[PDB]
Amino acid sequence: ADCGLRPLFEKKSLEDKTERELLESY
Amino acid sequence: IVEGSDAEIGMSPWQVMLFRKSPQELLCGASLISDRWVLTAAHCLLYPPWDKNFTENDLLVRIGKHSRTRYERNIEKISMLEKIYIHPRYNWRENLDRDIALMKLKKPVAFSDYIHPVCLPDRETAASLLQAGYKGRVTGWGNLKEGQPSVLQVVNLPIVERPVCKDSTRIRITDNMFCAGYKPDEGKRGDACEGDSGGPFVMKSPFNNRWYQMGIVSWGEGCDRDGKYGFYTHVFRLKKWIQKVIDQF
Amino acid sequence: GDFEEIP
Ligand SMILES: *[B]([O])([O])[C]([C][C][C][C][C][N])[N]C(=O)[C]1[C][C][C]N1C(=O)[C]([C]C1=[C][C]=[C][C]=[C]1)[N]C([C])=O
Repeated sequence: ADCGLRPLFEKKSLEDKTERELLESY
Repeated sequence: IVEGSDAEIGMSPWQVMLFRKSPQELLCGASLISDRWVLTAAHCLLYPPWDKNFTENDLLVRIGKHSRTRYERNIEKISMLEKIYIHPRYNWRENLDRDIALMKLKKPVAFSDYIHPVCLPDRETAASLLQAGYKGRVTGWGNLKEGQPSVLQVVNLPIVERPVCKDSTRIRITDNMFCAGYKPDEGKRGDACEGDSGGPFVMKSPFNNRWYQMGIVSWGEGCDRDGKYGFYTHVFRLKKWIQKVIDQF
Repeated sequence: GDFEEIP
């Protein structure tokens, strides 16, 4: 459904301060 | 969390606080998966060894929380439980194998900006992501060092290979278990600590940009320690139990 | 105790 999509983040196309750290480790 | 960092507002709208009535205090962390269901460590509710045996009529769930101690007035949501379901095979006895429980809210919750469900993995997401060297995020209001934070803490730990995990403890590790942390010789550090249990271990799919809960803060022998790691319930593996109790009730 | 009373 809509799980895992933060209203104030993913929805707003705003990234959080360390998430990029994840995506980079992949 | 240890060597963590304050969480940005609405960073984990799924983090939930397990709070007891009498006496009013923090028991554990949990997660919102749907509007009436909450995930957590079974040990948050049942640990005979410490005479821990909580029942719905002893619990309340607090969703939408940022601040640990205060009553976040127009944000947070308090809810009562209808019923607790514990993996019938939860091994409190030896090594907290199957440390998972589901809780049912007497009434569902309206979602918002601070309250939102996390995704449960799927066979492929887990195969792609549950890879050694990859990172996940952990949240919780637990001890700050092996102490209590004012706000929710956060940290990013890589997945440690099975062997390594195995070679770090005297406990007996199972397949429904994974470990995470930096290897002592890597500069960086951080861990999960006491109070963080039932707490989620998420990851972001590079495919659909969704966040998935991969683990549940389960156990560990001391907080942030070299040559030691954190252990989390492997949620995909217990996935099939989840659905079951969800399809029945 | 360190906690704020709830309704
Ligand atoms: B949780 O907050 O309730 C907590 C998570 C913190 C551990 C993080 C470190 N990486 N888990 C626990 O407190 C669990 C449940 C009861 C004991 N326990 C432990 O982690 C034990 C080790 C243990 C015991 C039995 C079976 C497996 C592992 N830790 C200590 C110091 O006793």
